[PDB]
Amino acid sequence: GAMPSIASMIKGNKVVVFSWVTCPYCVRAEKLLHARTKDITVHYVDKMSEGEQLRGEIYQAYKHETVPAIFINGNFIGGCSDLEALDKEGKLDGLLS
Repeated sequence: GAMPSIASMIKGNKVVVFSWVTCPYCVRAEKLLHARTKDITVHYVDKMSEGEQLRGEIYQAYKHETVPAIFINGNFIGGCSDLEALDKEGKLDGLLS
């Protein structure tokens, strides 16, 4: 909307992730991301006083609030399940270039 937030962070690395330290799905992603590349950044929005704004940027655009939220060259990936669904098909290896 009119007030800039997380949408700028997605341009500063090839892979960008938003996790919670307490979540298991966070770890399912963080494990596989370090297995497939070295070009990943992650933010822990449970450790962040503005984390409800960073969640609001995802919910106002995509009506979802479950973690991790995952991004690759500005394209959207709904979770570790949505990431692995491209790993299982050989298509994530074509995205990560």
